[PDB]
Amino acid sequence: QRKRLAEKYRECLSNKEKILKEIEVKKEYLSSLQPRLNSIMQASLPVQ
Amino acid sequence: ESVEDKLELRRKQFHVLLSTIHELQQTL
Repeated sequence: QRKRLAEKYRECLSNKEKILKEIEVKKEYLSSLQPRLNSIMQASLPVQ
Repeated sequence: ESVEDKLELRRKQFHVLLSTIHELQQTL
């Protein structure tokens, strides 16, 4: 039972690490899409 | 007059898009 509780705690820690990785991926995606939208607007303004 | 209204609507849409891009550049 202690080994099963340790395995459940390791699975919960892996789920928390996956949630933190998803939050970091969302933050990096927003930080990259900010300059990407800036470059897309700068490219659209020359075509406009 | 219809073609001029469509061109003015396209120009106002382009100006609104430029203003939104300027607001996004000012916020970021």
